[PDB]
Amino acid sequence: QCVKLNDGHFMPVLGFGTYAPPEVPRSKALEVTKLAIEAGFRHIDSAHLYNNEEQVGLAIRSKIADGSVKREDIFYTSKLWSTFHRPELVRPALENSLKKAQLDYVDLYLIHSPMSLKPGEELSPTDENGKVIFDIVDLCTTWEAMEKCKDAGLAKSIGVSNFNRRQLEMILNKPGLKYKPVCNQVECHPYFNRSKLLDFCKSKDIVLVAYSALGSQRDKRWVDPNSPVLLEDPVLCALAKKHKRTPALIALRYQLQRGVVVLAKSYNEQRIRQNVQVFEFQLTAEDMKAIDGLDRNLHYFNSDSFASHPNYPYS
Ligand SMILES: NC(=O)c1ccc[n+]([C@@H]2O[C@H](COP(=O)([O-])OP(=O)(O)OC[C@H]3O[C@@H](n4cnc5c(N)ncnc54)[C@H](OP(=O)(O)O)[C@@H]3O)[C@@H](O)[C@H]2O)c1
Ligand SMILES: CCOc1ccc2c(c1)C[C@@H](C(=O)N(Cc1cc(C(=O)O)c(C)o1)Cc1cc(C(=O)O)c(C)o1)CO2
Repeated sequence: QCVKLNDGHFMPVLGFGTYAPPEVPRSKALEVTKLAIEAGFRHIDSAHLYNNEEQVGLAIRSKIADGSVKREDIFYTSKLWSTFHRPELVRPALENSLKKAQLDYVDLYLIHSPMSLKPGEELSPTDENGKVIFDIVDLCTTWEAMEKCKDAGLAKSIGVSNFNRRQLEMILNKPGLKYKPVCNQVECHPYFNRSKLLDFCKSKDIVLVAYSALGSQRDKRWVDPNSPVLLEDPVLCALAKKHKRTPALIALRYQLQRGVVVLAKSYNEQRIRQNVQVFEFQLTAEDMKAIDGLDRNLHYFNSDSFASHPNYPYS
């Protein structure tokens, strides 16, 4: 199934997450994106940050060439990295992502994060103290540049990521706004279910897209190792045993039933294929309330550096 976006385009409600940490060779992104398409994924989530748009694009082209899909069957998302928020940098960044992926357009272009960073070639510009260097940019002007990308046909839809309510409001209340964001891609799972943000987005016809919906990759660079492991949650495990599914499938289906579009990363062929079985079963209303009770305001991504950013969304 798809959801209709507020610009009239459609987005598949299950997306494939493509990030893998730099210790994973890029050949793997090419391989698993092909497997995801083979399994039935049609929404593919990538980004300049991920250093994989070339491989993801090669996988899409290879599946088009063997007649598995057509380009119009694939919903490809890329994201503007935070060193490219200054408005004159936005369209060149998108064109660069398109050249690397060898695509004519993206289905969805997002502002990856509101936390602007010093412009330059470094993804993570850092000073002599090791501190990543922030930049100050009016994100309304970034948004104006995103809108020009949509008008040029390089992005079919535009949206944001990691925005809070106040940041969304800043865009929605912008004078002369042309296009609302179609979505806000945010961390969302049973330990951080974003019910308030979800209700706000629903009222504005903005789709919430959940990342780390399976509890994140627990990268030691971003995730406290003492944080509870989502997929070992005793409630999720009990519902998995009742439904003869897995905890991951319960976590994904939870999002689908509350009107959230859900991403799932896996670089494992069998788990990739497993995740598409989220469409095969339903949670009861009692099950959904049980999962609603798991919320702990737990954001897996927690960097203290970034907690000092003026646009940090969890302040
Ligand atoms: N906008 C942003 O700032 C942002 C931030 C984070 C993520 N994202 C996007 O969201 C994608 C998903 O989020 P994420 O990377 O944090 O990971 P995730 O989807 O929460 O998955 C976490 C881990 O779950 C495991 N997994 C997948 N299916 C499983 C299954 N059926 N059973 C058991 N374990 C399973 C995967 O390991 P295996 O690979 O070993 O299967 C994966 O490493 C990301 O790849 C990215 O595209 C965006
Ligand atoms: C690893 C590359 O090196 C860098 C270097 C600088 C840098 C980032 C990554 C990412 C930025 C960012 O915004 N994230 C982190 C993120 C997103 C994804 C993805 O898969 O999309 C991954 C792998 O990491 C989201 C976020 C974190 C927090 C927090 O609280 O820490 C909040 C509120 O949002 C910050 O700047």
